[PDB]
Parts: sequence; C-alpha cells; structure tokens
Amino acid sequence: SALEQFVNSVRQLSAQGQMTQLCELINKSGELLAKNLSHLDTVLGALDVQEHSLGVLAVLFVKFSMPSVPDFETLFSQVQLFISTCNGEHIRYATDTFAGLCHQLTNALVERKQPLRGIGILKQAIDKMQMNTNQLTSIHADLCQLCLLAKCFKPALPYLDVDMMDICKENGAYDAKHFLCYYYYGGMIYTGLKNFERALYFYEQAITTPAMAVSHIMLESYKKYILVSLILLGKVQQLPKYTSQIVGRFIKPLSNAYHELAQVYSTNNPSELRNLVNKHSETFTRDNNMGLVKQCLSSLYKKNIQRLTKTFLTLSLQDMASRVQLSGPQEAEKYVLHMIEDGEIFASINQKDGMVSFHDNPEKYNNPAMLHNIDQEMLKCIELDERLKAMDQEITVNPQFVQK
Amino acid sequence: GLISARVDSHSKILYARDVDQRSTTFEKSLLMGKEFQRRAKAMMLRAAVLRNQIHVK
Amino acid sequence: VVIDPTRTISAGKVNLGAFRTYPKGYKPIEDFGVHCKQYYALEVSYFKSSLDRKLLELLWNKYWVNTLSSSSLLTNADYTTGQVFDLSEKLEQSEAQLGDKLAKATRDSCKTTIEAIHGLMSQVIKDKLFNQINI
Amino acid sequence: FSFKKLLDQCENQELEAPGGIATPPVYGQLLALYLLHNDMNNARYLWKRIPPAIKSANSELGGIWSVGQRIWQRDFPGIYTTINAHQWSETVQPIMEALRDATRRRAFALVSQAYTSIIADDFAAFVGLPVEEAVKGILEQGWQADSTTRMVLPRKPQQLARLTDYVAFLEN
Repeated sequence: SALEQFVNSVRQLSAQGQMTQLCELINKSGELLAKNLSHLDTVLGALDVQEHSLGVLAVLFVKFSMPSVPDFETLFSQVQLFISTCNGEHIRYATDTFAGLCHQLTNALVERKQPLRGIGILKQAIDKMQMNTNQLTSIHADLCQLCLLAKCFKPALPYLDVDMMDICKENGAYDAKHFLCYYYYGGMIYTGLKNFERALYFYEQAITTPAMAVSHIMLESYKKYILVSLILLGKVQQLPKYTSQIVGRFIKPLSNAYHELAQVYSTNNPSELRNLVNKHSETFTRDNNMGLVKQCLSSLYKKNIQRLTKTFLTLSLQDMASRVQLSGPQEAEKYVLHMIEDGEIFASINQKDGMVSFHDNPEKYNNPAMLHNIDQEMLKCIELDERLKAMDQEITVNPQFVQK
Repeated sequence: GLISARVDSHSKILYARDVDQRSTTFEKSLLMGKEFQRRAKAMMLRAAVLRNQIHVK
Repeated sequence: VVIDPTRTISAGKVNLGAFRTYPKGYKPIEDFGVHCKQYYALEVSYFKSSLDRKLLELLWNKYWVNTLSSSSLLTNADYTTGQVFDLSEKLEQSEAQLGDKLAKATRDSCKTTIEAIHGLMSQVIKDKLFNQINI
Repeated sequence: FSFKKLLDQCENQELEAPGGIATPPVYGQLLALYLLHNDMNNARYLWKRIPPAIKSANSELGGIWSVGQRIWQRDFPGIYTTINAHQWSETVQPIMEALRDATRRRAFALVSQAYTSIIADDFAAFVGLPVEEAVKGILEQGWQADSTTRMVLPRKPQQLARLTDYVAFLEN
C-alpha cells in the first residue's frame, strides 16, 4: 500500500527538478523499504530508468547476509544493465551510495573468487561519476584491486597514465584508506609490468601521505619502495622533507631487514647479498614479495658492468668475469648481449680476441628527433602552467581570500 | 674522480678522455626539466590531498 | 647626463649616462672614479609617439637588404651570454631572498627568451624564402 | 600491419564474457599474438590467468606456453626447434610464420648491432641455416668474410606556429 505511494511520489517528483527533496527521500530509508519490492522495480524505471533504482540496489546489497538468494547472478546481470543505462548528471547528486554499491559488488565478487566479470563494470562506473578525467574517486582503488587480484593489467592502464589533480569529496565518507589502496595497487601494477620509474613515484606518493598512527598499508608500500629504488637506482632514495613523521619513527624499526639488505647493496659484493637473502628469506617470503629480491640480485651484476664502462675502453672477457664475479667468459658474453639488447649499455663484442669495446656515443644534439622531444617537453610544461593558472584564478576569486 | 682517462687492455694504453660540453649541457638540462616536472606534479597532488583534510585517522 | 662622443662613435653604441646623487651626510668599481660613494647611477629608457613610431618604421624601411641579411643572434652573442650570466646572478639573489626579485628575474628571462626566439624565427623565415626555391 | 586490428578485437572479446572464461581458440590466439608482439609480461600474466581445467583441456596452450618459455630465456636456437615441434591449427597457423620472421629480423638486428666479428657457426645458428645464408650475407649486403676461422664482420646500418605560440606564452 505505502510502497505504491512512495513509488508514485518518486515518479512525479523526478523529471521536473526539485532535486533537494528527491535526494532527501532517497536516504530516508523506510526500515528495509519492504524488501519484497523486487519485481515492481522493473516498472519503476524505464528507458532512462530513474534514481530510485540506485536506492533499491543499495538496500538490496546492504543486508550483507546472502544478499539476493542463490539467484544473485541474475541480479548481477541487472546491475550490469544499470551501469549501461544510468546516464545523466543526476547520479552525481548522489555520490554517496554509488560508491557503496560498487564496493559491495566488488567485495561480493572477491568472496566468490571471480574477479574478472566485474572488470568492465568499473570502467563505465568511473567514467559516469567523475566530473572530469583528472579527478580521483573512491572507485579507482576498487578497480585497481579487481584488476590486480585477477591477473589483468592492461585495462587499468588508461586510469594510471593520467595525473590525479583533484579528489572528489563524495559529500562525505572517502577515508584515506581508498587513497592509500589506490596509490599502492597502482604501484604494484606498474611493478608487475616492469615500469619502475613510475612504480617508484607511486610508492613515494603512497608513503608521504599525512598520518598520525601506524597503518597496515604503509608498511607494504615502504618495504616495496626500498626494493624498487634499489632496482631502478643504485641506492635507496631519500624521502622528501614533507614525509609524515610516523614512517620515520615507528615504521622504520618495524621492518629493518630491508634496511640491512640495502646496506649490503651499498657496497658491491654479490656474495654477501646472496647470503643475506638466504638468511632473511622468511621475512621476504612472509610479505609475499618473492621475486622482487632476485631482481635486485640480478641488477647488482648489471650495475657493476655499467660501472666498468666508466674506466675501461676495451676489456677482455676473461678479465671481465673476474670483477663482477660471473664465473665464466660465456656467461659474461651472454649478460653483455642481453644488456645491449635492452639499450642499457653501449658496447660491441669482438669474438676474435674475446673483447668487449665500449663506445659511449649515444647521440649528438642536432637530430630533429631531439627537436621533437624538446617540443614535447615544451607542450607538457605549457599545459602544466595553464593548469596552474586555472587553479590559481579560482583561489583569487574565492570569497574567503578577500578578508585577509 | 681525479684522472679523466680510459684504460685499453688490448694494447695496454691509457687514453685521455675529452668531455663534449654541448652534449653534457643538453643532458643535464633535460634531466633537470624532467625532475622539475615530476616534483611539480607531486606537489600538485599534495595540494589536492591537503585541501580535503586527508590525514589517516 | 654624461655622454662619451669618441667611444660612442668608435664602438657604435651610445654612451648615455643619467646620474643623480646622494646628498651630503648619507655615507652608505674604479671605472666610476674616486667619488663612487658620493654619486650613483640610474637606468635609462626611451619612448616615442605613435606618429614618431610610424615615421621611424617607414624611414627605416629603406634598409631591406640589411633587414633580411642581418642574421641576428650571430652578432649579439656576447650580449646574450652576458645577459644569461646576469640572469644567473639575479636567480641566485632571488633564491637567497626566498630563504620581489623573482618577478624581475622572470621578466629578464622572458625578454632574453623572446629575443632568442625572434632570431630563430627570422632565420627560419629566411630559410623558407630563399633556400626552398628551384629545388 | 593488419594484426593490430585483430589484436584489439580479441582484446574487447576477452574483456567481457558470459561466465568470465572464453573459448579455447580465442585464448590461444590472444596468447600467440602476445608472444608475437614481443611483450612477455602480459603473455605470462595471461598464462597465469587461465584456469587449470581449461588449461589442461587443450594441449595447444601447452605448446604455446612452451614456445613462450623458450623465447623468455632468450635462447634463439631453441625457438626454431620448439616452434615446429607440434602441429598448429589453422586458427593459430598464420601466427607461427609471422613470429618466425620477426624473430629472424630481431636476430639479424642484434647480430648487426652488438657484434663486430662473430664465429660463423654462432651467427648461422642465430639466423637458422649454416649453408647458404653466409654467402647471402657476404654477397647481398657486402658483409666481410674470411675462411679458415670462418669469421664474418657485420656492420651496422607547421614550424612558425610553434615559435609564435612559444613567444605568446613567454610574453604573457
């Protein structure tokens, strides 16, 4: 009886404005809203559907006790249809239950261990919620987890190659957990694709978030940060001065094995590195970052070989496999060939005398390709300054910044 | 970093090394530009996150 | 105002010097002389009207050969290097101050960059006009 | 050049599925295309993604993964032996020849770039046949050769607008 009256109220209220009262009723609940609604939802919204469908789905997913009978899959399909027929800017007026619905859907998918069906949902869910493509929403950390638990990295690339510029307030909620999870899962995704120059940046952004207490997610963002910095660079980069003081007082003593690993990877000695890896294998295997330390061990040899090029112009292979400790001229030859194939080094192998000759003549700065690169850097800097000016102009006109 | 030279073990000869000033100038300028862009984007993200009162309570 | 006719004629640039002086009592480089504390220097600038600008541009218009054969930035290399050195000193002073001058440094850098790009643009235009005809 | 369209078409075919798992032929074609484009990480993660049941259902995926493992270790001679060891269906048939041609070109480029003089045996193993490609190398591209030691010596092989935009940006 009352359900029909509420449905008619939402039907007559919508499509004629009066948005404030509308969102006022959506969150008025109604003590489970007579959960047997179900079927009439189909006639509640057609074509452009309506906004009450979001509330119906949210209250259906909010019980968290075997939500929608063993036929839940069918409802899943309906949700997909919703994602393809939501449309409009009106959903932006209710950016509080949409995020909760997406989180509940992802949690349900995870607990059934099928994190591939919902990948496509959280692309149109994100695309139809953010004001612009440079806005961080709470669903980014959710897609970055869905595409990471199940091995599928490419779909998340378009949302990780952009630079976040503003964060949606979502009219409440949005704790720091989502921000940290997004900037940690993006870092892991970038590490998986062997793109370290941006994985380091992602981990650095994750670490320097303001905090007052020790969190479970910052530990496994400094632990991996050390390894990524040891792989990409020859040392653990110093954190910037504006880092939160919690990491420098409590986080560091908690995980000291990686600091010792860096200390060993401060003086060139592969034997000590392998010995410390063997000794502290339980710590490195309890945190599940197995494989990222073998990369450091392998990169030590490449670093030593690269350092060899700053002193020598032509080195015998037998003599070369005595300072890097590769134990064999053939292994040194294959390592040098692999390094050349990746462009890390500039060398040539002469098999007549078994000698490696270093050229170190990358490029003279007269090729028009370098002019194109300089033009690209020009465009990026100009765009950055334009965004800076646009951001500043809003501040200059702010009603708060005229009183002082 | 006291002697700018390179050792050739095939003939056992120490050659002098001449630095190309233009190339190192261009490389240093490009590296500085990339570093500045990275720092600018980092601080802008910081300003985005320090305005919404994100402090990990 | 003090000018040097002989050096202006020989070098090719004017020697205009505008000077005001500190009055007696206020006490707070061999080229300037021996009374460098008593007198100081000032910057010089020029202006011309709209009619004067039009007349000067139309009179200087009978210089086309030198106009499109000057190939600047190859004659003022010393001036540009000195400008960049002064830019570095001003940037260092502004950085020390931050620990305004930054606006002045930005304006000077903008002026030098504008001059350099103007020279490059004239060179590009000359190359397009002369070297791209008859294959 | 036509393979890129097939690549992204297979990509959006993979992205959504009625039950999250697609047919064996499309999985195999996508894995083979990943192997062809010399992108090893995505192929390895795709292999990790495949459920064990469908993975063991078809042996074609096993051969594709064997080829991928051979190419991951950068062991050039074994790639040619393991690519033709088994039989390939028509759906994956035009992938093997393109992959072999790409591998041959990559080996040629690597030999020409990273080597100044290489034993003819190793170069011939890299390219594929130690009979007639040596004479082809010396004659066609003029590579120097010497007998006895069997030594080859390969050798390595719209404007004003931007300026006015820069000036306008600087002046403002």
